[PDB]
This record gives sequence, C-alpha cells and structure tokens, in this order.
Amino acid sequence: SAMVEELRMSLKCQRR
Amino acid sequence: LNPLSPDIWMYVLLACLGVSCVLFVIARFSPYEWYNPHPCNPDSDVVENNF
Amino acid sequence: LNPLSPDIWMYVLLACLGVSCVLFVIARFSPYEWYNPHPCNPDSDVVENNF
Ligand SMILES: CCCCCCCC/C=C\CCCCCCCC(=O)O[C@@H](COC(=O)CCCCCCCCCCCCCCC)COP(=O)([O-])OCC[N+](C)(C)C
Repeated sequence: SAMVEELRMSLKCQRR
Repeated sequence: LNPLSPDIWMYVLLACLGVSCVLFVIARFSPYEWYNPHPCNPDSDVVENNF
Repeated sequence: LNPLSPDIWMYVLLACLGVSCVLFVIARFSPYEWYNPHPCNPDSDVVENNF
C-alpha cells in the first residue's frame, strides 16, 4: 500500500 | 555588502538552494500537501501540488 | 528626511516609478501570467491578467 504511493508521489507534471 | 563576510553571502545562497530543494522533496512526499482542488466540485481525484 | 541625501531620495522615486512600469509591461508580455480565472470551470476561455 505504501508502494502504491511511492509511485504516486513521482508524477512530476502533476494533476494526478 | 560588507557586514557579512563574503563566505556568508555564499552560504546563505547555498541555503536558499538547499532549503528550496528539500522543501520540494518533502512537499511532494508528504501526502497532506496533496490537497484537492475544485472545492465545490466533487471527485475523480484530480489532487495536485502547488509546490 | 535627513539620513538619505536629497538626490538619493529621488533615485528611489524614479526607481519606484521605474520598476512599477517595467513590471507592468513584462506581466502583459509574458505568456505565463495570463491564467485561467475559473478553477471550478477549467476548460473555458476567459484567460485574464491581474496586473
Ligand atoms: C530595463 C532597464 C530600464 C528600467 C530600469 C529601472 C528604472 C530606473 C532605475 C534606476 C534609476 C536610477 C539610475 C541608475 C543609476 C544611478 C546611480 C549612479 O550614480 O550611477 C551608477 C551606475 O552608473 C554607471 O556607472 C553605469 C554602470 C552600468 C549601469 C547599467 C547596468 C547595466 C548592466 C550590465 C550587466 C548586466 C548583467 C545581467 C546578467 C547578470 C553608479 O555611478 P557612480 O560611478 O558610482 O557615481 C559617481 C559618484 N561618486 C564619485 C560620488 C561615487
């Protein structure tokens, strides 16, 4: 579940 | 420009680049700064970061 | 009025009217200050400027 967010904090050009 | 020694004028300019590049990492990594825009509009989860 | 010389009180005022007119011309020229004023309605064309 933390690994779901470890990819989610790396969009870099956000809006997601 | 003299009342700070000319190393201090470089260490406060490395501290601007030091803090603004650690404020950038923490504001992304913390899941509480990821606020939701569109405060009146409901979901589909288009949360974003202003840092 | 004394601690600054009566000429250098005018170099402040010419800079205060100088920079405030350079900031206005750049803010209209720059294509990144022209933002969308409706967050809740993103896909419209009412792109405005607050300078
Ligand atoms: C967009 C521009 C327009 C709008 C601007 C805002 C509006 C107006 C803004 C300010 C209004 C006030 C006028 C400013 C000057 C007044 C002060 C003065 O006396 O002259 C000063 C500068 O004079 C010089 O010697 C010229 C040196 C270069 C100045 C131009 C910068 C070019 C940048 C080049 C590099 C760029 C690099 C960029 C990348 C890093 C000093 O003169 P002095 O010799 O000390 O005087 C002798 C007196 N004494 C013997 C008693 C000591």
